[PDB]
Amino acid sequence: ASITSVVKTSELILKSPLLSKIVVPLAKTYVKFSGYRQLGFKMNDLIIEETPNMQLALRRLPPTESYDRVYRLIRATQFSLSHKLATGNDITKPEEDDHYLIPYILDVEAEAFEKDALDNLEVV
Amino acid sequence: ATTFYNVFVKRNSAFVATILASAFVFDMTFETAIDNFWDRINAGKQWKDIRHKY
Amino acid sequence: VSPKTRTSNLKNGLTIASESNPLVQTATVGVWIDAGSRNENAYNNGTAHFFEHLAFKGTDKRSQHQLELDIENMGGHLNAYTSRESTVYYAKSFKDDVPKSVEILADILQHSKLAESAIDREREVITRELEEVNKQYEEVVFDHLHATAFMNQPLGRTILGPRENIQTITNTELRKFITENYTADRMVLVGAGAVDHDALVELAEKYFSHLPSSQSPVPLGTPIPNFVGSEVRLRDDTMPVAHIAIAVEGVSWTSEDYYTALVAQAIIGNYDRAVGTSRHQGSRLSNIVSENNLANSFQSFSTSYSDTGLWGIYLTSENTTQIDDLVHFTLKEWNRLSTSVSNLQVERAKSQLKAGLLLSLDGTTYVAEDIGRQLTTLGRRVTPAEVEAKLEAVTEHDVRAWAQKTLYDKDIALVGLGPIEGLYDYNRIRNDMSMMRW
Amino acid sequence: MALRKKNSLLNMANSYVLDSPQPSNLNYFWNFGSLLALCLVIQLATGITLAMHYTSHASLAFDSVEHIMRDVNFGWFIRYAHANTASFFFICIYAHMGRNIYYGSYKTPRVLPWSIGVIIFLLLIITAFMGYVLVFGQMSLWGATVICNLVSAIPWLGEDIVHFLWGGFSVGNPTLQRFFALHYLMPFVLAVFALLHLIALHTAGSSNPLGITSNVDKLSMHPYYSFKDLITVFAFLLMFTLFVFFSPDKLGHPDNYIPANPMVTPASIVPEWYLLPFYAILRAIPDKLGGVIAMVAAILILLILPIVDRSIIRGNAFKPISKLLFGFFICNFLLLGVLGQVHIEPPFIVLGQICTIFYFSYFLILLPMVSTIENIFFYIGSL
Amino acid sequence: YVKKPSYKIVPHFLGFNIPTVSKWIPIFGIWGAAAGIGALFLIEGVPRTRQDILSKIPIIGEHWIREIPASDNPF
Amino acid sequence: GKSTYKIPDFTPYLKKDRNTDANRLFSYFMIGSFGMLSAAGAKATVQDFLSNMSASADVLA
Ligand code: HEM
Ligand code: HEM
Ligand SMILES: CCCCCCCCCCCCO[C@@H]1O[C@H](CO)[C@@H](O[C@H]2O[C@H](CO)[C@@H](O)[C@H](O)[C@H]2O)[C@H](O)[C@H]1O
Ligand SMILES: CCCCCCCCCCCCO[C@@H]1O[C@H](CO)[C@@H](O[C@H]2O[C@H](CO)[C@@H](O)[C@H](O)[C@H]2O)[C@H](O)[C@H]1O
Repeated sequence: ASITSVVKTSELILKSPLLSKIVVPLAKTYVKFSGYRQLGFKMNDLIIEETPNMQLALRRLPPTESYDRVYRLIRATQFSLSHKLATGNDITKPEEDDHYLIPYILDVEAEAFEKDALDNLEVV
Repeated sequence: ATTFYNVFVKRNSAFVATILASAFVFDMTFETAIDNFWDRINAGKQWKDIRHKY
Repeated sequence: VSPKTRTSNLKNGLTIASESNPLVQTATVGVWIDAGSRNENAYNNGTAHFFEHLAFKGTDKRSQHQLELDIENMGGHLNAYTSRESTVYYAKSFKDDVPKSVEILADILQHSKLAESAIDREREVITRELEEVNKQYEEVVFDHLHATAFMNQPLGRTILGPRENIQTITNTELRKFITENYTADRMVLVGAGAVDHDALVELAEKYFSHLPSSQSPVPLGTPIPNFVGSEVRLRDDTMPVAHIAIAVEGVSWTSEDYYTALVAQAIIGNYDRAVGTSRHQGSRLSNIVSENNLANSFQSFSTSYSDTGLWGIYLTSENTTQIDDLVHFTLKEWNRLSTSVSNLQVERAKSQLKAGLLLSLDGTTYVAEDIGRQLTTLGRRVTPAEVEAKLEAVTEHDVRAWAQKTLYDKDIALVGLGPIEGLYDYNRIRNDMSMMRW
Repeated sequence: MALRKKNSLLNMANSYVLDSPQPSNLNYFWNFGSLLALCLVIQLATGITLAMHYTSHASLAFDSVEHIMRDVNFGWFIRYAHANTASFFFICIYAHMGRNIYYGSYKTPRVLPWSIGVIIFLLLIITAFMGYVLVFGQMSLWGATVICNLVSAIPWLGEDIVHFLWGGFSVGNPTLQRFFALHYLMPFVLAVFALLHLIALHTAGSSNPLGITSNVDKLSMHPYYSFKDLITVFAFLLMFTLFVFFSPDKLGHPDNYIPANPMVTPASIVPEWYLLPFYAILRAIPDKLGGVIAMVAAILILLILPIVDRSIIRGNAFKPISKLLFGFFICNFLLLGVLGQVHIEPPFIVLGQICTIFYFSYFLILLPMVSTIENIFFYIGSL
Repeated sequence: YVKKPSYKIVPHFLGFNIPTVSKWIPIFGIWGAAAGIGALFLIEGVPRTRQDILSKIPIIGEHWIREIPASDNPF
Repeated sequence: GKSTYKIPDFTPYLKKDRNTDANRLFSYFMIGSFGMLSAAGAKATVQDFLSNMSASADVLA
């Protein structure tokens, strides 16, 4: 699935009052049980990157964001191999779990999908 | 020649279909031809030639 | 809606053709001739180009210096070019300097001295031109392309001619060439911009009335070329950019497939990494090439002559390890003109061409060049309404049928210059002219 | 330049076993690949040695196996090693495949090694099935008969194909001699495909338990994973020792110590344990052709995991619902195994059908739904 | 005066659209024939192929109706 | 010897009718015949060879 898809569906849910009332609390619990914050990751660090679109989005990260992501990946890898969890400031707090990558990938995919559409235009 | 090229040769799908169909024909006709020729050069020698006595 | 092209004749058979534009203040008048290098044989090859030099070297009245001064005093300039099938001599001036310019052109064409002293002087100038074209890579590639595609035929010869001929061209053979070829029934006097047609016809009656007519007047743009699939490799490892042309035999000016070949050419189109918009072009080949950095540029062409043409592409690339991919993807895009094109590509290319054929004519020199080219190749100026109708008549079936008989599984002429180690041998290139999956 | 890099032959070995850059955080489930290589080496060494003493003719086959047990020096060990390592091979391959499914090893960019892996698994099944026939005991013969008769379901030509496979009108000497020749060959084909899936993997490298790139933090294969592999090699050899020396027949069927008799039918004809889940799936469909298709589809459906997993994240480490679903899928696969060897009786007939539906609905319904919903929960939950 | 270019997006999937695929439909046809002829040719020797398919073809079909004389057949 | 625009002599090899459909069709007839005999030879080879796996004469007896 494309990030575009995921974001659009999420926005449909967040619009509907009923839907958001039942989905938002579930989603927050899911994230708590997922436990990626206990390895000091932000959610976007987990997105599959071995794709042309994602490699292009990662190249467009500002250098600071890019250097910080590299450190979180190395740090999480060291927790993984040691079978330890983050403690203290290494744990990602909910307020730090920012969608730093989502805007870049949405722009990459926007162009990719427009190109697909326009490759199939029919002069009327 | 243009017609023949355009129908049987231009598209590789058609070329391969023509080659395979020809191979099928060749195989059946060559079999029959060799069988007859073999029977003529070895006439009176084969079981089929003496079978009538028995 | 552009003003109507007026056309008149003289008694000798000289055509006068004009298109006025009351919004400009300059005018381009000149003489388009249906004659060029292709009219030479092997012995006098180079003559037409030699004459072009001598035309500006002095006449029976004005000397070389007087000629220079006369043009300087007019205010505008004179220009000339000789091609394989066409020669042009024109003068861009101010509105009211048109009678001067017609008079100077008439003089240099009819009454040129061709003095042995001047022949001998230019004989060195032209000899130096042989060693300096070497730098204009596009021209080197296209001249080798003609030489090989039309091997040992008149269209295959260069315009400059061999070194041997340059040393042996006499004033006699120069005079003979221009007497046989520069005849009134082969010539068109063209005016574009701030010109009055009736004024131009009067000037033609004054200056070009004593032009010889040919014995057997054929119509303008009257011509047998036997294309050779072949290759020239000019490998030069020290050059950073590879230049490659690939062509098949194309269409003449008066072919029934002339517009179909232009539409097919527009489906592949052009590309240049230096232009900002080129990464966003709709052409499939454009997308492949830009995404993979295969080339600095490519330019599709469909060159026409009276009785043949060349249709193909010219590529330039610094990516010397992926020349194979570049050639592979280009020829697989040509395959798709036979196997896959539909109304989607055809209607898009038609849209782009309907404008393109009009956009090209954006100044008086371009207009004059268009009137002159069309009059000397077709015998008439084709109105934009007729052109719009011929383009509209091109269907996807026409493009597919044309590509299947012109491109699909056909021989190519191929020229490579520069670091072309990665360009495979002829067979592997020519094998991409068809698709085994189809 | 070091010789191991400069020489092209040495450099190939170097690239796979020494300088190969690995993630620094592979867990012990990344050790099954080297265990499978070990099983393959043991099966080649024991199998070639058994071939030096075994006779493929139906009149002598069963007795040649008894001669191996009784007269050949260490023949009992070579025979038991070969028979038990066939079971260990399947334990390791199910573990390796389970690792791959849990950690998303089938996702881009590793679709090619996974797809070749599915063919490896099919070749292992064929190899093991033919090897089991070679004993020519009762289970050998009757297993060959019933499994080869599944081919009769192929429409129009099915019966003809069966007679062609058998080389006669029933399982007999021609079938045994051809199964010997093919059983000897198939492990070499299997080794080539194992090599192919590793060369395909080498373009992306190993995945890792977190599912993220390891391009940020690589370790050489040697010495780190060489020495970590030795631990599981010695653990495997301990398990091997307990079966081969102390309980050599625990994983087998006693009926295979009775010589093949085409007249007497054994009480229950079952495949070896590692084929049992596929046999339960076949029983679930009442139609003969239906059942064969379902059974083949149960393996080929692994090829669609790259498509039906719609997750934006690789692997299950951080996906609580996917982990629950995976747990149910694995336990269902074990229950199918158990149902493969029960009698065709109530209430196991219906249970086998429900488990079969669950097996397929994992791929077709549940994994696509769950992976879609988890995408939304990760996005909304972290806003 | 024209305010906007006139176009639609045709439905597409995996980079295929109906105009393009429709051009290749006949090619799939011929490849299908090629594969059919080839397959049938490969199993021409199988007795069932002869019995059920080849011997039923009009005129030509007698090529595949061949009986061994009972005197020449050990089986 | 010096000019690269003067193509070397290929007249000993050039066919006059090189652009015709007849000319191409002949070469594809040779390629096609070759492909045809290779197909018939492969079919014969495979059929005779694989028949070793069908019941042998002693089994049929
Ligand atoms: C992947 C590799 C292999 C697997 C999974 C495998 C599996 C098996 C199995 C299940 C049996 C039946 C064992 C029994 O119960 O007695 C067997 C028998 C046999 N295998 Fe293999 N085998 C493999 C490789 C080989 C190889 C390479 C040879 C080389 C010839 C071979 C030769 C034999 C022989 C001769 C027998 C019959 C004797 C016997 O039963 O022990 N095997 N194999
Ligand atoms: C003879 C059987 C096999 C052998 C010897 C073998 C060996 C290996 C080895 C050594 C690796 C790299 C180390 C590791 O991750 O464990 C590996 C990776 C892999 N194998 Fe296999 N394998 C075999 C069968 C299979 C099968 C049946 C599948 C799939 C159905 C498979 C799919 C893969 C995949 C996807 C990986 C990459 C996993 C990753 O690192 O993320 N293999 N295999
Ligand atoms: C695991 C069994 C052990 C035997 C190894 C398997 C034998 C067959 C492997 C050869 C197949 C070719 O495998 C290919 O080799 C080259 C060099 O060897 C590797 O190349 C890699 O290493 C070399 C240096 O070590 C670098 O130049 C290169 O940039 C890098 O990609 C490829 O990543 C690998 O895919
Ligand atoms: C993917 C490939 C498709 C499957 C391949 C098919 C495998 C087996 C098919 C037929 C094999 C036997 O098919 C049979 O073959 C032999 C030749 O081999 C033929 O036999 C014919 O020639 C042989 C010698 O060449 C003579 O002994 C015989 O008297 C004559 O009839 C039979 O006419 C045919 O019925």
